[PDB]
Amino acid sequence: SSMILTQFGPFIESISGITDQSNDVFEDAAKAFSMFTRSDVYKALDEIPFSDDAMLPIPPTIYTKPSHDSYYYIDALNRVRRKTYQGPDDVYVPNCSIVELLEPHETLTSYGRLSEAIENRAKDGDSQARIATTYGRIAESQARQIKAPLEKFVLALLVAEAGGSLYDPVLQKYDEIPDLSHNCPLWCFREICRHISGPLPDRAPYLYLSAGVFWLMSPRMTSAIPPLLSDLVNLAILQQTAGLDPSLVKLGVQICLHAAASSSYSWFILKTKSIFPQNTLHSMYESLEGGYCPNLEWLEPRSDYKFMYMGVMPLSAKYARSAPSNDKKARELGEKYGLSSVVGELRKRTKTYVKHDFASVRYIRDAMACTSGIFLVRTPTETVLQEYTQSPEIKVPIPQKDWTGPIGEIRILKDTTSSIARYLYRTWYLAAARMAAQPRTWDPLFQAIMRSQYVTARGGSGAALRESLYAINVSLPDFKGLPVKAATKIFQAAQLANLPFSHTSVAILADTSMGLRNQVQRRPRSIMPLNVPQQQVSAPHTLTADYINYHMNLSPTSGSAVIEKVIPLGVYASSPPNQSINIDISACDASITWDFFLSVIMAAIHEGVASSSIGKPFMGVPASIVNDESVVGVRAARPISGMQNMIQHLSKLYKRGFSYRVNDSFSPGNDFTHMTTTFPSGSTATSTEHTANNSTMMETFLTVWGPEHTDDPDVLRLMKSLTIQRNYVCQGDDGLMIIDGTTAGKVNSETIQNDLELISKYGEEFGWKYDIAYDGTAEYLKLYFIFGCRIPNLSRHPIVGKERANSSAEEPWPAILDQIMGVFFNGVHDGLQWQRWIRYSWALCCAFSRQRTMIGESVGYLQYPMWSFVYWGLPLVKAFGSDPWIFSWYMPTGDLGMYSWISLIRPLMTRWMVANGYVTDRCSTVFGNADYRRCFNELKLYQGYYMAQLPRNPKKSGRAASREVREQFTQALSDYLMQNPELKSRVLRGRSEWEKYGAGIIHNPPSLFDVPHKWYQGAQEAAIATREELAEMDETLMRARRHSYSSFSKLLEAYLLVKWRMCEAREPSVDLRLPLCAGIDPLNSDPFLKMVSVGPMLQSTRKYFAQTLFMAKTVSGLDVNAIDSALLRLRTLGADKKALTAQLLMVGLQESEADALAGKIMLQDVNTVQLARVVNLAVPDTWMSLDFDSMFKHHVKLLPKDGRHLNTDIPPRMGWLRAILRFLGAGMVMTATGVAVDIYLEDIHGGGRSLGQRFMTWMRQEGR
RNA sequence: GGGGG
RNA sequence: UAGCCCCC
Ligand SMILES: Nc1ccn([C@@H]2O[C@H](COP(=O)(O)OP(=O)(O)OP(=O)(O)O)C[C@H]2O)c(=O)n1
Ligand SMILES: Nc1ccn([C@@H]2O[C@H](COP(=O)(O)OP(=O)(O)OP(=O)(O)O)C[C@H]2O)c(=O)n1
Ligand SMILES: Nc1ccn([C@@H]2O[C@H](COP(=O)(O)OP(=O)(O)OP(=O)(O)O)C[C@H]2O)c(=O)n1
Ligand SMILES: [Mn+2]
Ligand SMILES: [Mn+2]
Repeated sequence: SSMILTQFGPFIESISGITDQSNDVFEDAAKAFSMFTRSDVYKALDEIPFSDDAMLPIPPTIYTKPSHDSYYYIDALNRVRRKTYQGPDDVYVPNCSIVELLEPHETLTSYGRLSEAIENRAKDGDSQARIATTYGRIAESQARQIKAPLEKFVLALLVAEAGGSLYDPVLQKYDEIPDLSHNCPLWCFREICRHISGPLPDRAPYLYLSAGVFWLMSPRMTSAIPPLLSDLVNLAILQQTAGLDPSLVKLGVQICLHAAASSSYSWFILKTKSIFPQNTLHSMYESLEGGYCPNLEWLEPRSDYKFMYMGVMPLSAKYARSAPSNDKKARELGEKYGLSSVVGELRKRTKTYVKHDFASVRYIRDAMACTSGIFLVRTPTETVLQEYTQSPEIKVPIPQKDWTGPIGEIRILKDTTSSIARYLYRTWYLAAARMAAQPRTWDPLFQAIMRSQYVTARGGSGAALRESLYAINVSLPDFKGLPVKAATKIFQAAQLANLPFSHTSVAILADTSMGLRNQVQRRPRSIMPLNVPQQQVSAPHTLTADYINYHMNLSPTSGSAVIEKVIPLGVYASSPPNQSINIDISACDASITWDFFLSVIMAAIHEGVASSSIGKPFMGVPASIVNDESVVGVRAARPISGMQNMIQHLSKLYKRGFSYRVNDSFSPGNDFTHMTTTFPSGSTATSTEHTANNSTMMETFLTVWGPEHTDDPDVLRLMKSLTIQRNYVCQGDDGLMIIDGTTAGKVNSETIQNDLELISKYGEEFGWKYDIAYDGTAEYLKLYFIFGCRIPNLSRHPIVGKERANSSAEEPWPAILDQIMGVFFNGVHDGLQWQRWIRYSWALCCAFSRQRTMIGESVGYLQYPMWSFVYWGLPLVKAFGSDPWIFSWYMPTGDLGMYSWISLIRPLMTRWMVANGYVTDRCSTVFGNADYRRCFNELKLYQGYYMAQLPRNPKKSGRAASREVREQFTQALSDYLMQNPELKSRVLRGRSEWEKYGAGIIHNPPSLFDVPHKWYQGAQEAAIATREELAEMDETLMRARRHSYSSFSKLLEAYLLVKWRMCEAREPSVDLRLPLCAGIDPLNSDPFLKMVSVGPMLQSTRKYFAQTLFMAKTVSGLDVNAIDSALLRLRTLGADKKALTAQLLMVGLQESEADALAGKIMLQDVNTVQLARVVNLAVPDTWMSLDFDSMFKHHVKLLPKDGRHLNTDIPPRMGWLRAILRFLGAGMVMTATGVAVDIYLEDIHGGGRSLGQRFMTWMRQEGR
């Protein structure tokens, strides 16, 4: 460690709280990181005096592996395939030798790539050559699922840990996290690699590059080493930063060693991934003596997902695990995969926890951080053949006799059907009618928003559409000469803009291109990039599904994103007396087929939508005639609406199936079109659709089936007390059945077990295999809960991991920084040990802050000052002679955050600056007599500040665009959007109205007329950048670094005029013995103190924020937050109502709605959060898990502590100031380490009035 | 672009 | 060729 100490000495102390941070030391540390050679990191690793406890037997078979050749074969269709041995799952990358297939690299003679000879033979068509190429390309792919070379993360860890234990400012003692000599993962990493390199001078087992992966030419290297090493590094970092129990961590290493010792690392990982969760989380408290859990009340209406904390629920034996024991299956699993030693140890330790508390949840969390974090990989061919093959077993089909004769592509489900489909059909029919009945549905704007949803910069099987169209002699415009990417639905929209639906209808049946996605702890999933006409025609399906979800059930719309996964719901559901069943449906997409679901859904919508859609087109789709054969004998023609025409065309596609075009670039010669009946993922209907069926069937079970299939009084009573509107929350195929508890305790476990078994049997009737789980735990949207405590899963957030489905190279340097910041933010949300995490993050950041640049032998270097990271959100450890660790990771981002940390030490800074020569006679309002301008330019604080705000990726705008084709394109886009003259007429009105009442007040008027331009830009910025555009990006960053400044942004200079007084610590908002988030306990002072004093966010963040906008949606391309900001700004700038009415007309509203919302906005008392947007202030993401609403309202006093001040008084017409002022106070409170404190407005330099004018100038100048 | 179903 | 839905 002397190697590390010498090279990063001063920097190490700067990030350990011992010495101040300085850009000079930081940049040198950066240069040192870049000058360190890979092999040096290993040499550094050798310098570590590892303890015996950090060692464990390493399997010799991890090095000696068979040839890959017996693991593959050519199938009947000539595709290269993986040959199974351990089951139908054994389709991943096998653990084999690989050096025999490599050619030494010219220069790195010890490293090699796949023999060019072998690929050439493979390309010629040689079976053996193809097999070898496939293996080589997929093994390479497996090794690319990381963000950057492992050595960088390791070096970072060495540098960070060289600082020793950290002194907690709050607890006033050093932490007791074992040093690296006790880190088993690192030891293994060094040994495994050393053993591989053997006598070779090169210590790296492989090199992650841009030109591709290269393997160390050693007979001991295996295709399984990259994944193994990647798991070890994560575990190594986590043991030091999450303060994980070392003994547990070793268990995680053993599993990984076993995975590398097996015949397939990924496969083995997939089969054993439940070990830690099953033997801890799902086995906790078989016995229970005490502890406390939350006591929440679910407010009304439950749909708001709003809860209120009511105290603590004392625990006792009464609440011990009552759910069935998983011991047997868990042990069988361990025995089957050679891990019974691990399962047994976990089972034993889990039993020792008889109290539910911080210690016990941290144990679970720790255990669950040890699961491999690799993104499983297998060839595309394998994913497609495993996911689009299995078909649902409909044990009780809809009788053929129950369908009427056809009505085009659909058949009505006779109302005399005794089938359970009866209910599924009624729900979709009902919702279809109500949806189509809504007036908004027939508003040109609404239909523009819908037509604009799928017009995006992402793909849409562009090539297949062009050819399915060529098949009927219809050639689309090619716009020869435009600098935009052609494979975008945006390009598609422009091509189709001026063609009648009848000419593009065939495209609805065009093939579907391949799209893949790798996941952690899961298998790769195939994706279907539907084309514009396919997405268009899917509208009715999507809208009806949305209507069901918004009006008929209890569901959360989104994908996930911590807190957006409604944390509050899990706390409630998992807290005794309450209990929850974690319902999930396997093979969801493959279970939604025409045989039972789609034929019914298509029918119900087609019919229920009839009367209100009659005699009318929809979203560009015309009405038409179709053959009618409903009645027997009677055969006529039937007029249907455009909406019906859509269902008509969509039904034709759902019936036939999807032609998936598979071009497997990892498997030479594996080109085939696979037909499948599995439901599309890339469809706008997918998510909402599955959510709707989920609740609909659960409703039917609880209302009909269940009751009719049992006479058991308790079960009948239990089911009767459950409602899909009050007790069942779902999204897609995930479900959470919440059984509220009584004073008599919780509902009988045996009665619950009966209900579940019936649900299970119930789904077999229509092809659904319910994955039900009753284990005393709550699991929803990959969020884990036990006894009201959230258990972060560190396993799913691989520090070094990064999904990479395609072969394309990683984005140019700059890009990596956003990823590193994301790694930091995940740690904040996962609750790692704040100091250890912050210090490590500074090391990591520093190690990626420098890049070598080229301009033609013009070898320079791009360096980001430490200050850029602060701007991005990374808190300072110690600066300007301040105490160490005074800054919390809840410090805001950007200007708000800069304001916060600077205000907390304004005086320290001023004093430091003067005592170091930065003095002047001019007395600064913020920094007194400190020559701040000279200081900030020299320290690179201004530089870093501005560099952080520059594009971290090449720009394509400015590419020579031949004006004529450029106008044709944007015209096509315009016609697509402005199809309906009514809409256009609306915007033109807003326009001339704007010139009279709004023009001049603000300069950011959002307008539908901009969309075509924003769409063009999007298609542009989607294309591959050139090396020139790259240089241009660097030059920009480098010019900002050279330039010298005299101030911060106009908004930051304005906030700095405001001063506060931090006062009394707040009282606890929740009980301090209450486990809310594992890892967030008295051992993690700042996070814990913030959680306790500020309080947890007990409402859904989606619901909360939906109340901070006047309009929820708008045409894709415009920014809802932008529209909201313009309206409020106009109001704040004294604009007349007619001006807001004009703004609203320009974004598509009818004059009546426009005038109404405008008049409504004028007289409204706007909330803190919504109002703060007038100046671009947003609630920080890191704050989302806390009760920031309460902080703004009751703990940021705008009235000075000692009464009113002339400067602090808020002018009559400037009440909007209070919202901005609330954010600034909150900033300082949240940025200060420790307990949330009450803060009092102390001063505003030039007074409130002048502050307001200052903000009003910023407002009216945006976009000039 | 980032983090997540 | 590389989809859809969400927090900044
Ligand atoms: N990028 C993504 C990720 C997920 N999904 C959707 O999420 C839904 C279900 O999620 P999973 O549980 O992850 O998919 P399953 O096929 O059901 O996996 P298996 O039963 O193992 O869980 C269906 C799928 O289309 C999606 O459209 N796009
Ligand atoms: N002032 C410097 C010089 C080099 N590098 C880093 O070095 C790496 C590759 O170049 P080297 O071959 O390692 O640089 P050398 O200067 O030739 O090595 P040193 O003096 O020991 O010889 C990439 C580049 O960013 C750097 O960050 N800053
Ligand atoms: N913004 C960037 C990114 C990369 N390059 C050029 O790309 C070439 C090699 O790519 P890298 O592998 O990304 O650069 P290295 O210095 O070899 O190391 P890495 O980015 O970790 O620093 C050399 C470098 O000048 C550049 O000029 N400007
Ligand atoms: Mn599922
Ligand atoms: Mn699921």
